[PDB]
Amino acid sequence: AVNSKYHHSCINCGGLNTDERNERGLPCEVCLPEDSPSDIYRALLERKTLKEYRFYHEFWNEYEDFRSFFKKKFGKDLTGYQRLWAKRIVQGKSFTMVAPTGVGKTTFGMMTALWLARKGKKSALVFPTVTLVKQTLERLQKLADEKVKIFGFYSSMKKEEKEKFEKSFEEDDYHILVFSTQFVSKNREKLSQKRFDFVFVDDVDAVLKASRNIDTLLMMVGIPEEIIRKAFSTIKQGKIYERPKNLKPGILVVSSATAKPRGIRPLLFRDLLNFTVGRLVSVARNITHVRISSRSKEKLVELLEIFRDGILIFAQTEEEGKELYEYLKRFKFNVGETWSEFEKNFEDFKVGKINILIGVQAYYGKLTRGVDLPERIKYVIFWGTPSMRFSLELDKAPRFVLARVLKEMGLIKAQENPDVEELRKIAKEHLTQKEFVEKVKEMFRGVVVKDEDLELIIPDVYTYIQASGRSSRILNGVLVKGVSVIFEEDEEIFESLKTRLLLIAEEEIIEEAEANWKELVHEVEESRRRSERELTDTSRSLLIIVESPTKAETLSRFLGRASSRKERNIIVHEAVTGEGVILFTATRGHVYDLVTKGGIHGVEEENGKFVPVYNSLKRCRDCGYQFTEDRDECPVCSSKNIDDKTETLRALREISLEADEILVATDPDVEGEKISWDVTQYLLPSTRSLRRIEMHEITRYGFKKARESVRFVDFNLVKAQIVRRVQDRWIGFELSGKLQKRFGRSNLSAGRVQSTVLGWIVEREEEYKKSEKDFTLLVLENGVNLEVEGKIADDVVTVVELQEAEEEKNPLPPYTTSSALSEISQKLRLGVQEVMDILQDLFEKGFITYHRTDSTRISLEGQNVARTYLRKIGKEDIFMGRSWSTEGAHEAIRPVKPIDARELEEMIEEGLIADLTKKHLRVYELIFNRFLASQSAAVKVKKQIVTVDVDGKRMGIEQIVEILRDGWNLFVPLTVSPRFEHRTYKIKEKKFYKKHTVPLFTQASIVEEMKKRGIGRPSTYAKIVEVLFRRGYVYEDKYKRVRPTRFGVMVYSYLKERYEKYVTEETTRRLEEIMDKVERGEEDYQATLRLLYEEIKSLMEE
Ligand SMILES: [Zn+2]
Ligand SMILES: [Zn+2]
Ligand SMILES: [Zn+2]
Repeated sequence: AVNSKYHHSCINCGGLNTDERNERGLPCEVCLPEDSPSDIYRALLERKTLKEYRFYHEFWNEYEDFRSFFKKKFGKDLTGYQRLWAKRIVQGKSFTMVAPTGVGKTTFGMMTALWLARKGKKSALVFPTVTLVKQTLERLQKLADEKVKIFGFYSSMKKEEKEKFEKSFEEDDYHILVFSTQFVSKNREKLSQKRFDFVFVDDVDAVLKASRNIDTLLMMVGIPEEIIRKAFSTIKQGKIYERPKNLKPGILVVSSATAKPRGIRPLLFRDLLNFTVGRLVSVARNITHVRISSRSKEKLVELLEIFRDGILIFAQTEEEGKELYEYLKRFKFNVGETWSEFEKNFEDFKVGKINILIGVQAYYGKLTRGVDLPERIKYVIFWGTPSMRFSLELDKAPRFVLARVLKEMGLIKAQENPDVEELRKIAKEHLTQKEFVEKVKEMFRGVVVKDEDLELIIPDVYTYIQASGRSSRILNGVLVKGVSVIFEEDEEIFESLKTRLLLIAEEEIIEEAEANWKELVHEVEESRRRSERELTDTSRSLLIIVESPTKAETLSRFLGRASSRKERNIIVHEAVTGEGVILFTATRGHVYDLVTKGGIHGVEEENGKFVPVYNSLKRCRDCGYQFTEDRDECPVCSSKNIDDKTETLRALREISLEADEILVATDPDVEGEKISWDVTQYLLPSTRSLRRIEMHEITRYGFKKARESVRFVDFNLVKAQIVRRVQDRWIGFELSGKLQKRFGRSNLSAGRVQSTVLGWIVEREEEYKKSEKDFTLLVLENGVNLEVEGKIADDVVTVVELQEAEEEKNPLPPYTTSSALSEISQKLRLGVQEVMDILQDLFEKGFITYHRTDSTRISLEGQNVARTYLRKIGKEDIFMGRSWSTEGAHEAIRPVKPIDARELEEMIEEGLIADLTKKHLRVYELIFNRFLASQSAAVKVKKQIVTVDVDGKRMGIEQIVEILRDGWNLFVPLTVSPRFEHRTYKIKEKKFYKKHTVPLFTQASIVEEMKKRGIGRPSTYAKIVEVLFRRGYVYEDKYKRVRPTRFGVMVYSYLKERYEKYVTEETTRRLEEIMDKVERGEEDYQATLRLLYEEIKSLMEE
């Protein structure tokens, strides 16, 4: 712990508790004075302070009973899925049953109904077919005791049972009633007027077949049609509705929606039961993609001879499908078809009568609405790459083509016009067909331009992912293996497909050389027969907490958002994986912050040591003002519409009860570690299993490598965070007051570093006017311009000495935060803050590595990315992998996937991935090129050193002329220059001036400088500059240089004259150094706090 207080963190009284206690899962000292109590419930009860902890006691107990019961009555222990479901059931919550292929939902429904009836609760079990009713009642009756009233109703019911069921359902206080969906639809009013505690729906689609059934099931727990209609109007509007707080409904549990949840009705579940009926989208895949270079039917024969059984062939059209069908029929392969005898051959393949199924992209994917058995399909063969093809003529041209062409050429800026209208608008301004197709082949990167027959081929990656996916799912708890083979000869098509497959599914496609058919086939078959065996289940449920919604979005993009429980302030998404369930949600910022109320500006002091005091953050959703103090309205605009992180915290504590294991996934810096602790400490009394993962990339790889590096919270980082926060708080408050009493305004000083930097700017203005040395620029004939000492007047430049030399130039190291901010904000007309934001969205959308790094280090994986990209662009002979550094916390800012900017633009305009402005693309382009340059070979250049005489003065100038050998200059342009000859160059024009030796600052220059002096950190740079701007201390001029204003000069003059100690560069650097030492556990937390306090105490007297 870090010895600090959190205002609502008591598990039992709901009030203030210390970090150190929550860490041990204890209630506050008020609730329980004892140091180390033996049993928490017992001790709370003894002292009569037992309040909310009861809830948890009763929870755990009432669960462990269930489990026990389940383990007794049934074979063995609960599976992870059923465990999560159980834990949700004792809370009385309603939900969808998201799970893979038949994990046993009916078993859980049965044992739930049994365990409930054991107390006295009445439940209902609904099934689509009338046979499932029979079977379920069968299985029920033999395991249920005499105390359980069991009835049934279906098609082939009797002549006195049909009425028996009705009278008993009318009066006789039943326990468990098993019936069809038909009965629900038919006897709506009868059920609607009855109240069930548990309702289990096996097939949601059958019951969602009618709109009345929604209101029926809703009225089967005790909800009037008034709330239903009100909620209906609200969902007809387009926003959310809220349930009356005075409602207690039963437990409705349903399975996953097969078809898309079409209609307006299901939204009533979102408001009355707080659960969304989702569909089962599983992205869990174990597929190996191999590519063969030639469409030779001999290769296909050999392959089929290896695979032998359960093969699925896909053809471009039906013509080549039939052709291949005939060729294989002749060669004595047991084969079937989809276009002629669909069902026959399909089910004959399902049984085993057929070894090879040949279909089309259009026939199979639209007629397989029947079954699609996964335990049979091992191999998928693609006879050509699935793709959409367009025509490249003046006519027959789509929208996006003419769009990307004209927008870049001349006609379009950013606009949308009717297609044929656009054709008729370019029908006059274009030149030729040749020039058109050339513009297409030059502009469009990432696709295939068949200029031969005038065609554009775009590989359909989605279709490939689906079709390939048909060979690998989860069966009997086992993620079985599958091989996907592609027969493609055109290198452009294959490369396109591979890039977009890496972009969406992050899956690699290998070559026939690096693939052993025997081994692969073996893995496939063996995993199959491993799934055939009797299952033992080790699936666990997992909760993952991150801080920003964007991370959660892109996480849901590769984990798959099946369903989403809305829990107070937050929206927890759930996904199915091969290792179990996986829940993830976003905090939306920080949770706790330093209080302003008491002590020394929030920091209290007891027993010689300092104790930080935090309270939950509140953000007005209207004006945007943030605060810590507990108020009902916004302290500024007096509005009640606020966001309260305490609600978020409570919600998290609620979710943490379902999950077996929890992982906090905040950014890998001090800030993130602080947040992670604020959360883990709060949750720790509730859940025993809490750990930390640091994701440097937001991709499947970043996540996997994060989980391999799981750990507990590092308290030195928390301590560091705290120390800096306290310095900014104390120094900021004191200096800001001292300025309140001098310049009127209230808030002015955010800290010490800010002031230091401002000093740099202010005094830079003074040492800029003194560097004013007179100069003169000379435009030369048959050459470039030349810069020489002022006041020249001979109009004749002579050449005296002239020599040349070859040199090998290494590239610049990869971007760090300072470097990135500087160069990117310089090359673009953007501020460092804008750049920083773009970087943040870039990392959080899983496109680059962590954007806050002070290391240039690069791993084998990064070098690997560079390597594969160079091998993709052909120039792989210029690859030179460089680690760049061994001393490194994280890597440098680099791309995560070998995809350049142009390809990204292509995928964006196409619609694969979205949400990237032009600026995002440009910044990414800079990062990418810098990284590859850093991974490219050294450029060998020839430069010359020309000594020229100008009016009695010898001046030498060195310039690059020839690039004798390429390297990294392909990504980062290396400027050449016209040669000087040993003659006499005459001056054309003399532009006299006096530009200063020591120039002014720019934002880039400032970041560079404070990096160069040891002031600030990667997370603070841009924020610092922006703050300087927002406080009016500084402005930008014509050529965008940073200049101090009146106010800034006044402020730094005052501060330097009076408080020179707390603004001096030496002091700031010494403090940065010492705190950075605290971060590494080298300097003492409490001691540096003592120091800061001791200088503050001195300041509070001036
Ligand atoms: Zn501790
Ligand atoms: Zn308490
Ligand atoms: Zn407000």
